[PDB]
Amino acid sequence: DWPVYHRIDGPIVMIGFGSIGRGTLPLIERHFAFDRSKLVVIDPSDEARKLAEARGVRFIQQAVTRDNYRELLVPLLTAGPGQGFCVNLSVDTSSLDIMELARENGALYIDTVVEPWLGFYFDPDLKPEARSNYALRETVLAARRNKPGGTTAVSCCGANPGMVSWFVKQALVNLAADLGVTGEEPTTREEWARLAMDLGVKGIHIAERDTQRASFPKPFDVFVNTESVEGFVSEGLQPAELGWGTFERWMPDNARGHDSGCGAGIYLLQPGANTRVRSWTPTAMAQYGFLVTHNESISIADFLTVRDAAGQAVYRPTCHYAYHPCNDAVLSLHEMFGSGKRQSDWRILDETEIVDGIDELGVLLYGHGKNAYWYGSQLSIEETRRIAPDQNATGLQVSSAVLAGMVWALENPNAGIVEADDLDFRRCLEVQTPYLGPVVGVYTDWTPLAGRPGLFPEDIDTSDPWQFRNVLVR
Amino acid sequence: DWPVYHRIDGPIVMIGFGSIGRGTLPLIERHFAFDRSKLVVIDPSDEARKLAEARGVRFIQQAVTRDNYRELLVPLLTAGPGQGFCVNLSVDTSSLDIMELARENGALYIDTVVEPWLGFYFDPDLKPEARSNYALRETVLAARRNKPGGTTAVSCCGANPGMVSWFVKQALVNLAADLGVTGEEPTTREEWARLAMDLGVKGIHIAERDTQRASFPKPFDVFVNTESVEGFVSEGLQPAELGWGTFERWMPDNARGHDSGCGAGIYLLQPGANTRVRSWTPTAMAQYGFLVTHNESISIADFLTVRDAAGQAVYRPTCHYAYHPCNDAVLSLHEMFGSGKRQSDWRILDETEIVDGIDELGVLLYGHGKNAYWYGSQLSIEETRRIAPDQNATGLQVSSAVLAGMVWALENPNAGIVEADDLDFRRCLEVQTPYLGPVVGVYTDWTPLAGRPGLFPEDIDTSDPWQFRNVLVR
Ligand SMILES: NC(=O)c1ccc[n+]([C@@H]2O[C@H](COP(=O)([O-])OP(=O)(O)OC[C@H]3O[C@@H](n4cnc5c(N)ncnc54)[C@H](O)[C@@H]3O)[C@@H](O)[C@H]2O)c1
Ligand SMILES: NC(=O)c1ccc[n+]([C@@H]2O[C@H](COP(=O)([O-])OP(=O)(O)OC[C@H]3O[C@@H](n4cnc5c(N)ncnc54)[C@H](O)[C@@H]3O)[C@@H](O)[C@H]2O)c1
Repeated sequence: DWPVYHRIDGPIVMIGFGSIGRGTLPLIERHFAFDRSKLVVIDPSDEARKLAEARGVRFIQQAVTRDNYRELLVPLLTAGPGQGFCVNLSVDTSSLDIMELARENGALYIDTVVEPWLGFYFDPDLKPEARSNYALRETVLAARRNKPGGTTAVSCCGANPGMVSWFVKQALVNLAADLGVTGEEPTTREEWARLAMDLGVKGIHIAERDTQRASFPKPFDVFVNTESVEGFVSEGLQPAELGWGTFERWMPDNARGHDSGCGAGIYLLQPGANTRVRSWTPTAMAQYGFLVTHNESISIADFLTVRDAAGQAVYRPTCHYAYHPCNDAVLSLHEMFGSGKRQSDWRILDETEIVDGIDELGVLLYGHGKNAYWYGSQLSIEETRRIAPDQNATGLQVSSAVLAGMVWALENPNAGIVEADDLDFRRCLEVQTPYLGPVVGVYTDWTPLAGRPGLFPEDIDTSDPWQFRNVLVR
Repeated sequence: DWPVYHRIDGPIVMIGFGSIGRGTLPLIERHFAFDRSKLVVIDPSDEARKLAEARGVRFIQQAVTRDNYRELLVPLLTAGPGQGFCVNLSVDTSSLDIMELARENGALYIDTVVEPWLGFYFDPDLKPEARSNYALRETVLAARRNKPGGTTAVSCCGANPGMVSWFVKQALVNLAADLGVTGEEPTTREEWARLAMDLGVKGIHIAERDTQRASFPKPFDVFVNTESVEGFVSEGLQPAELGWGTFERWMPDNARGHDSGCGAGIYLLQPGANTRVRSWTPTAMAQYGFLVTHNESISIADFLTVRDAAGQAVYRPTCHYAYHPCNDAVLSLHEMFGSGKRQSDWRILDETEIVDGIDELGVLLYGHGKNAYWYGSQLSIEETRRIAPDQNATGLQVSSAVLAGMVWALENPNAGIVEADDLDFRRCLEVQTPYLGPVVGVYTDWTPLAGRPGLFPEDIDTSDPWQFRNVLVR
């Protein structure tokens, strides 16, 4: 039977019941003990209501807004008897305002993204710098400094951001042994950054390849994806964004830094979902990825930053997304940007519609003695159906990572505001690994200069294959 | 009751039996009168032989090379009793050499491309400018100057290059009439160029959208297309090319002109199949197109050039391909360029495999008073199966254009070396129209500046939306 990790003796408030909420709720009932009536789901859509009613769970058909979130949520969070848990899996809501609301009411909190109130993503008056995830992330870092410690609030604990942070630590451990780097396993942020520096890790790709396919072809004028379309399109239209490593010798003309913050990121003045990079995964081998902005791009580079006594950074890795979505999403991207506007409709591929395919999601560490090393999951839809209901392979990697964040938080309920990089990676993977299918590490001799230059003059840097000048596609 | 247009009183030698050869052979048998034993096919492929054997057609399994084409084609084309016809529908053969050989022995000739001998396209010792279709077309133009007149030989008479030259003439006449400009239509090149100048036609997209899809999904590591894969990938890896209009005020930094020749073209130092442009078709609306180099991009711009007394160009339209192939081909291109290498296998979708779709292929005249006007064919696969065998919608548009060009050559056998721009377009479209499905003209108020600028800074020219500055994706 499945392990029941803890009893939750308080209200469980799930904000948003979309593709990820539908997959997470079954996992919460499976691995936690509690009275079913103590759970409550909040979502404005009629489709979510009918699903919630099919589960016999309390439902409030309401959109959480800046105007109503205090009056709406505080009664739900303080209903008792004990400590409540706010599980935020929504769009169009401010992760920071809800997070702060839960903390000051003594309720645990978890989400999978730093989401802003509706209007932010397309606000015409915001500068590209303020539209970046770097800026959104700095609002959570500022909150953590203004109110250190307290009730635990786990920020950005999905598959990516989230799971991949744990994969980076396990990958670093594996690389140390394989490169025969002597030493004791790191137990602090400073020790981890120092290990990556000592291993010669110049950068990291969040290298992903989704091969799931449906029984019907991509409909015309319909955006298709295996997870949130609204969320993917929104982040796809934000600036391309990456953690900027100290080994880089070149950035493009339309790249910009930040005047304040942790200083670990840059951004390009162009949408990320229409920005290609050269990357690599085990199933796909050499492929194009899209440089979509993610929280872990900034948080991983910042976490693995080494500073001198003066506070200046002397080592940090490059880190960014390299996303090859399912073929219907690639076509949807080609369609959307080719038209200049969102499609008239969208849909998320369901477990009942997907014929085959996997979601290969891992971290690719490069620049070290063995060139490149990819570590991550290869979960298949066949395995997904066999172990978890109401979700495809993309959704299970995410929902299982929310399960591990919830377990860690109940076991560490007074750790303050934390990101996935602050969680005990070994305990989190122990919870999640049953839902990840094969988890493997693989070396490769491939580099972004393979087969280059070709028959056209090209702006490459042959001294160092992994320079961003060689990765970025023009 | 199919019309039989002409008797062919000599040998019919068809070089190549791929997708286009298979679709063209039934049309030759259908529309021309000749003794069955006069037609012979030459193709080195084993798959081709078995097909031809099943049609009861003579087949010589041999590659036409530089070291054998004289001793092979001369006897075959001069077998008598009178004039033969060389139908060249192959890859890796020299169109020019075979064409000059046919003319030297009084045989008519037609092809759909200026193809070089094997080894030319990927030769590392060639500058990009030498690998341009502009350079190839100049060899044909020079051959015409060195031997004016003589036996007719039709260069590049397929769907595009070929049929789209006739669409431009019809579109120009339609635009005039829609403006209330009656009167005698042009009958010389000078008058045609003047008409385009007088109507304010700033440029022309060969605007195409293929919607044919297969009963199976895109297989991994396979390049899929509705026509020649080897032919498509070769031109896709050639530099991007376009006829360069006199109204253009900007070109990229990696754009180059030519020192010699007609002087109508530029090229970019990047592969066309990885270069995107903003265009439009009736069924697709606003879409991305690929800037694949094509012969008609130059010949149309050249044909519609107006010069002053000194010989300098005072008007010329911009002209280039804006190709949106089928979805599997879009995926194939993403896969080929993302990995940096041709796939291990390829296949051309057969009519038995295609489940639905059309080949929407026409010309988009822009810059005039009515903004933009699309004229062309919307042939569907369903109508294709009802009227012609052994081909899909893409192939039928090509084979029927070859049919049209053969009719014109047989009717005008002493015209010398000619391009599709030099043919009687009303007679050619009279022959081809039964195989083009809906042939319609559509006006649109769309421009490349639709919805721009976005949330990012952009280098655009708001005074003239159709400037290549705004069309080219950057
Ligand atoms: N880190 C990761 O790995 C990861 C992976 C997938 C999704 N996500 C994120 O998780 C979130 C949920 O993803 P999903 O696939 O379920 O998205 P989805 O679009 O399928 O679901 C969104 C749900 O939120 C609801 N909603 C919209 N506005 C709301 C409001 N104002 N208040 C309350 N609810 C509202 C909708 O009714 C819908 O049911 C997204 O924001 C996405 O960015 C993260
Ligand atoms: N203008 C147009 O509208 C248009 C459209 C499609 C294709 N084309 C052109 O038509 C040509 C044929 O197209 P397809 O779809 O039939 O291509 P295909 O790849 O389906 O067929 C090519 C054939 O040429 C044969 N071949 C290869 N080397 C040869 C040699 N040395 N001698 C004789 N035969 C040889 C192959 O065996 C093959 O059967 C291509 O060159 C392509 O560029 C033009």
